[PDB]
Amino acid sequence: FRDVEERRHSRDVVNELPNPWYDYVAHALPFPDRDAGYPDEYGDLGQWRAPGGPGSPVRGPRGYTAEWRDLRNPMRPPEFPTPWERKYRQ
Amino acid sequence: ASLRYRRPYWMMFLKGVDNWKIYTVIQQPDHQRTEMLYQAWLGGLDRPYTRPKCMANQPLWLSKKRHMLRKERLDGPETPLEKYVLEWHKKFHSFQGTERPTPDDLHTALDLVERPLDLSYALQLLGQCRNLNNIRFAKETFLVFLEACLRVGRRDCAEYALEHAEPLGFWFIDEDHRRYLQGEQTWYK
Amino acid sequence: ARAVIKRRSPQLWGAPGAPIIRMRGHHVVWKFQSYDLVVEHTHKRRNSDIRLLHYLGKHCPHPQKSLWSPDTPVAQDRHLFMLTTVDIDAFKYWFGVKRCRLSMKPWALLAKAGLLPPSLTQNSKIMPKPLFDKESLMRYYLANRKDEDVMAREKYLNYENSMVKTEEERAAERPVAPYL
Amino acid sequence: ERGLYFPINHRIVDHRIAPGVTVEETDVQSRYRRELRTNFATGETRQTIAPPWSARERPTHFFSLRLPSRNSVTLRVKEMHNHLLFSHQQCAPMLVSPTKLHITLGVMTIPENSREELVKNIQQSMSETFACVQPLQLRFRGLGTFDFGRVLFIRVVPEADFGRLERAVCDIRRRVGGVLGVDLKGNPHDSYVPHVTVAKIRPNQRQQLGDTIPQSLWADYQHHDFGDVTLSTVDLCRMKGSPDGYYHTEGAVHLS
Amino acid sequence: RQIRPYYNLPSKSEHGRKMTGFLTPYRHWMWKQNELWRNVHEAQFEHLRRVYKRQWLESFRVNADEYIYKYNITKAAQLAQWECEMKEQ
Amino acid sequence: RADPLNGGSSMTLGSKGSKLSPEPHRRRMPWTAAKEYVPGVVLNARDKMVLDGVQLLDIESIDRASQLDPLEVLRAVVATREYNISTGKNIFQLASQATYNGRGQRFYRKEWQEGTYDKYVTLSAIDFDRDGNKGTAYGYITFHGETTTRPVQVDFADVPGWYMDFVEERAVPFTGIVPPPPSIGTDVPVDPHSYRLKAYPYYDAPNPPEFVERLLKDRGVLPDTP
Amino acid sequence: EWLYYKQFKTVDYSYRVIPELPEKYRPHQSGIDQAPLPDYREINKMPQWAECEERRQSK
Amino acid sequence: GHYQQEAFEARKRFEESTTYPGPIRAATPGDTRFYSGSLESILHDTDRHYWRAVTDDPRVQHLIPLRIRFKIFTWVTSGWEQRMQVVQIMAPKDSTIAQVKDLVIVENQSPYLCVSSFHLAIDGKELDPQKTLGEYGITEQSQIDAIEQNDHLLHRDDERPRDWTVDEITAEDVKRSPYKEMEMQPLQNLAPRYEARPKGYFGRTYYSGMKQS
Amino acid sequence: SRRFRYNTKFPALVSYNKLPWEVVNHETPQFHMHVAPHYEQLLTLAASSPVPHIIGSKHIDVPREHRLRLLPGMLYLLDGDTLPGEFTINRVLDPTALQYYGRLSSQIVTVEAVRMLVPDDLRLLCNCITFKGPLHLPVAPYASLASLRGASSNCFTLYHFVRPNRPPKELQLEKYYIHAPCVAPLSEFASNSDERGNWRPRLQAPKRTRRATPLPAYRPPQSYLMGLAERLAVVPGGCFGRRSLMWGHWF
RNA sequence: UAAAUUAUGGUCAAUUGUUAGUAUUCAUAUUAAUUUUUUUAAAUGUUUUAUCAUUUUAUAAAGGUUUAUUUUUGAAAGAUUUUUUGUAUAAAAUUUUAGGAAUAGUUAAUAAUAAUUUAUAAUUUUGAUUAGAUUGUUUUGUUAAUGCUAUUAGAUGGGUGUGGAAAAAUAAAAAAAA
Ligand SMILES: [Mg+2]
Ligand SMILES: [Mg+2]
Ligand SMILES: [Mg+2]
Ligand SMILES: [Mg+2]
Ligand SMILES: [Mg+2]
Ligand SMILES: [Mg+2]
Repeated sequence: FRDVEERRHSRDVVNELPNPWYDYVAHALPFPDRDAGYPDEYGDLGQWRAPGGPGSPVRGPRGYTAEWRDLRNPMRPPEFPTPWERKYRQ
Repeated sequence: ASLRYRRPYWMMFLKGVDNWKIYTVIQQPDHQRTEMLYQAWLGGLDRPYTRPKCMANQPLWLSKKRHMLRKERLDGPETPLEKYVLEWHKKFHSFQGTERPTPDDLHTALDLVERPLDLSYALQLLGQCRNLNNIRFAKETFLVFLEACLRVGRRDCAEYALEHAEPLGFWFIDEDHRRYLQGEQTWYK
Repeated sequence: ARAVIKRRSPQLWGAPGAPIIRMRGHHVVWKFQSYDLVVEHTHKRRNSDIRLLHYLGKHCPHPQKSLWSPDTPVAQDRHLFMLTTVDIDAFKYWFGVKRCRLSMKPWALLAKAGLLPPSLTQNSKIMPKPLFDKESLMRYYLANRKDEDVMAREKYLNYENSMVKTEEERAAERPVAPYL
Repeated sequence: ERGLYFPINHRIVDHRIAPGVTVEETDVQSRYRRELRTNFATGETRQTIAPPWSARERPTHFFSLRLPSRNSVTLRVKEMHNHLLFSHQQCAPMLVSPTKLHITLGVMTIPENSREELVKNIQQSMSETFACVQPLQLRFRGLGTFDFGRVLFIRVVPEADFGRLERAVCDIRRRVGGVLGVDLKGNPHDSYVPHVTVAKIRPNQRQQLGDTIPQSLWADYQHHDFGDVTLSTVDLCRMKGSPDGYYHTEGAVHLS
Repeated sequence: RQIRPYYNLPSKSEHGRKMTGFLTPYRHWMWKQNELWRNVHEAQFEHLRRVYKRQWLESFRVNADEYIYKYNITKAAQLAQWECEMKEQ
Repeated sequence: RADPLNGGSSMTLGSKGSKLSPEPHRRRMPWTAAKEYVPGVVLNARDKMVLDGVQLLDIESIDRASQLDPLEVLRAVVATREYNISTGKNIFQLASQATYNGRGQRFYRKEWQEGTYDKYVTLSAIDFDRDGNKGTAYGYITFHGETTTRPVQVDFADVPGWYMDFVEERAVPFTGIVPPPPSIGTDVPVDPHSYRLKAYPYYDAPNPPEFVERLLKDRGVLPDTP
Repeated sequence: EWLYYKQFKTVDYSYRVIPELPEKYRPHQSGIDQAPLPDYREINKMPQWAECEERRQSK
Repeated sequence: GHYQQEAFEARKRFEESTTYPGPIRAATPGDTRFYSGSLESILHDTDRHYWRAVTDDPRVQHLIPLRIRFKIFTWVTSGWEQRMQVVQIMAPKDSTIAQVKDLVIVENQSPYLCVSSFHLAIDGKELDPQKTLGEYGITEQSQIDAIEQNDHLLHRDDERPRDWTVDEITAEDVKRSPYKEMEMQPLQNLAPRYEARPKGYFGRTYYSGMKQS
Repeated sequence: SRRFRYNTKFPALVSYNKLPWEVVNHETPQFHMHVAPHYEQLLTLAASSPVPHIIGSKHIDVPREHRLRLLPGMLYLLDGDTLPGEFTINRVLDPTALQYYGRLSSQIVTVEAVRMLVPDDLRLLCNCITFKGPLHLPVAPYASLASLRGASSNCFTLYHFVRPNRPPKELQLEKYYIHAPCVAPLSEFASNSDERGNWRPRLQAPKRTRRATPLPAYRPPQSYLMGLAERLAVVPGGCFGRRSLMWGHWF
């Protein structure tokens, strides 16, 4: 039965098409990948707050550095003269 | 459907014992004096008595002493045969016996027949040596049985033994002994 | 192992037994009736929640008209709809890793979804059950049997590890000059 | 009926037996609370333990705090002796003579060839260590055992000038054994347990006396208080019982 | 249940059940046939069992690892921030 | 646990089997081990309609008024022997009749010799208890030309399903020692003409045609008219 | 089957055999006294066939 | 096995070390009596109730936990059983087998064990009461049995106790021995209340190492 | 089922559910049941390679004192028939007990006699098994049994000392299961044999004009059967094999 | 101790009684409920097996508990053979009564001890123990709202101690080895 089926299975062309349900497990983990709308440390609802704020986990931190070089005085003409509209650069 | 969870553990694989729930409640005082009276009713003892703690059966020793205090029947033995029959029942029917009869003791027992009563006895013992105890006979067995059929002058039983010798299990019958009950002479001497 | 068996709701093998995937709902007037795919133990208590491993989904056994989609002249799509929410990761976990059991009606659902081949209990009573004999089967098998290693490699990729390392990613991951 | 159904003190699993055994095969009984009985109860003490090679050789010289005349210690130990001998006179060979009482600050093995260089050097470094330390008033109460109940001694309680002692000791320890390689029976980075040895069982004795001092003798004195004593004098000594009625002394330092 | 037909070996007893399961060689053969069929089913079935097991294990490998990536970066960030606050302290 | 049916495959409860393993499933109940059993009810069940029109006496009824004609006693005995073989023959009923209590003879139960099943017992020794028809029976199992290394108590010796055949060749006196018969693969060089293997580990029998008829005439493939 | 088992007080209809416990479960409390001691000479009187066969044995 | 000789070898080669400072007891902790869980678990002396990832210096064991096995007759309510009961002492390393017997005699709490004189034996061979554990190579892994006076008489029906199932217990012996303490005549709370195993537990043949059918 | 971790349930002193300790009784047949299949293995070993304490001469002699710290466990083979000093002699004529020596007697040396010996104090034992004739096994020259006259005066004996009523462990037979080859079938091709030139190889399989004679047609059994042996977990014969392969049971 | 913008962002808090000098949450209001109405339940025979037995089938009877209720895999899941592992029974917090007094097989150390081991013991006014009432720590109603006001039910000692676990004596609506 197995072999017959493999045969007529591989014979049809509408197989060889990935089936999202059959092929994998999207997310194995018990906890969600990103924050969805659950109440905050103040007890306020998901709709009442946006993630990425002051409650979010902290991001943390002689001569000259490599950040000194790239920088340039606006008095001197820059690298390739991209035609900025004057109004925008104002 | 096992009684595992209905009765005490020790009652597992309990078969053939009458109304086993009895032996569950025997500890309670009333059931217990009921048992005292029961044992006394069974007799064989000097004292008030009760079967031990979790035991459903009676003890081996007690039923043995019941069996050996129980008076045998036949209190009048006359022929040597009846003596030997009572001895036969003493040895080989003794409670929980290991030992088993030998064809030679059946010879010895079949040689004492006189009256037809005794023939009935020895034939019942023979019935016991075939059916009950499963013992193979010898050649001379049917010789002995034949001459003992002849002593009391009943030859019906001989030919009845001949027409079917397989159920009684005589595996060898000398053909001349067949002739004797089948219509031909020259048997003895 | 109960002295007096609870007679009406028997089960195999004591409590709580295997994890099993059941379909269940409180009983009501047929018009509103819904079911729940639930992973739970074999022996339930008064309330189904005491032993509940996971909640696999709602299933509504009322063919529905699709008013969500714009009314479509395609023939097929205007058949009525049957709506079911499967949680497929807890399914593949419980069934795959934890080795679940299955009642039959959930099986039929999960078959319509392409998670499982159709059940044992779905019978077109048109065909009979097949016959069998060892030497005809044997002739067919001698005719077609694949090579040993091809098959071993199949069993490898299906059961054991799938994602493997082709030459290029090895060559891409091995350390360069200052530590090479 | 007079207490808990299963007394909590009786609940014991032995994991040094085996996974399947005690369920099925056999049951193992023991009196398990002799083994559990702790370091406070037995009177044991964990002394700096020697490395094997050092464990082989006898000690020769030791550091000692010398006890002055008119101690509280010597007096009360004498009373203790009297009481002990009246109870059991089998102690008589165990007991140390009240004349030989001293505090042991550390023990050491000196080879006999380099002997003079080492006593000179030691004495010098020792004098340098204790130059700044003024006299020490220490407290003695409680008893304890070394060497599996063979050595019975009086503890030095860390309630007093003891703190200074520990620094002081830990200095000579890092000089004597650290600087000029000398065999201190332990590691020079570890501190010795200071003690007053009261009763003792030597290797020769062990046949007539027994393998351990029976705890029935010193049980009642186990926590007894021997009092405070101030000590100005440090010695480095070679072990001889004969010469002065006291240990033969190869060096001294005065704390003042 | 286990089906006990009428042509199974009847037991004559008043002390117990009326019919013992014991089989006419026919019934036995029949049973073997039906069983074979069902075997054909469970083959695919538990095959799919171990397929989903590896699926889930693999997806766990990938996602859990990504989680360790992100999480460790977080944890390092916090630790940096803390020891900074202690320099400031 | 140890040895499942079709590996673990759980798709049904019956999919496992009627037992999960040969071994006892609870360690506290040993006798639950998988044996080969025999229908004790039917195969004891001795016929009391052979005992009709008989007048059996009893063991402890010895009385003079009690017992009966020697002819009566004889036909009674015959009806009792007829009572005991009324289903089949117990081993101790076969062995008491053979010379030397049938030591060395090959005792096969009926079903062991039919179908692809081939098995018997080479009897090592026997104990008769005071009662015959009961007892203990030791021996060597031989299964498809393969033989046991040491003797074993022969199981279900007391159930009357047993046949054997007396050969003088195999008989051993009580003096000597019953040898275990040769396992045909090892001690005797295998030969096709003397012994051919009925069935081997991967083999099974072809379909008998009338079973097939019955099953199709059942499932309704081949029609059947009243 | 079921009708046979029904006569038992089994609470769950379990195909187990469970007896009762009557008030008098044993002979002595049901009034019955022992068993009558058999007269031995009475049952040692030879039977009819035996005497008749003495009659054809002496002829 | 592997572990035994691996560790023995390690000890032996650690003692032959010329240069070692010795351990620092500040870095070598003892064990705790304080840990989660209700039960008090006794472990090996090289093991601890916390997680210690570093392997400690091999030490010689100065108290060896010997096990000594006895035969006992348990009342199982269908009759007597013969099963095994261990006593476990802590015997000082250099101790004499005489002294080991003495330890054993002091450490058993069962009234049914030490009644008469007994000899310690390994694999059937008796040991000298005179000599040390050192000579007989007794490692705590060793199997040590204990043989009583009457133990070779047990194959009879005399020395082996008589169960009220098959034997008379008389007014003679109701006032003596395990028979007395047992209270054969059933009480309301049912007496000492021993363990029971039924007759058909092992089948018709009793428990064996060899499969008898 | 697996054995559980520890017993916290019942008091230890009372010990509760315990598999009975198996003891070997020398009065009964069961004794031999244990000891016999060992002996055969032992003798087999002796037929191939040397083992030190197996062959010895002139019995053994020890004091009354050291009797039990030396003897128990001892197993050795002597040439003649002489029964040990100070042992009451018991003949084993009971058939059941004898029965277990069947394999050893047919496929190794034939057993002439078995003897159970008990001493004056009754606390020792000796199992004494006298074989008649040469082995039905081949014996190698460098083997232990090659030092004996009774093999290769045709009677010789095996002596086994033991304590009574002990578990079937401390009779020491399991140290003997070392397996050495019988070199008899290859002795033919050694440089030593002169029949090595009468040997001829089959390198190629011979050309086959036939097929195997088809087995007798299958008769389906007529009686009542206990059901699938698969589903009942019965090994194929109730004898040996895996429960997954149902070969040779009724079908 | 300075303002702020690259401009409405991060998603709705919103209160409705016709009274009677004045002081004080108090009759008649709405919402929620009981008064209030047969459209969601249901009937008995659990079941195999090797036969007088043995395998499978573990939390709805009542009693009134406020410092109170806590636990394993040895069963099944479960995959190949045999050994094979360790993890558990313990705690912390929340605890009612208008007018308030002592409680008790009793604490801690010893230990597989002690119906008479040792001790200056334990619980209580920071509210105990008895006694009353009462089914404990995601469930309701009212409300703009810190509140007020509900929440069922379910673990009731031991006495041959079976069983992995006592949850084991009608009262299912859990397919229980084809
Ligand atoms: Mg309730
Ligand atoms: Mg109250
Ligand atoms: Mg609390
Ligand atoms: Mg608590
Ligand atoms: Mg399992
Ligand atoms: Mg009760």
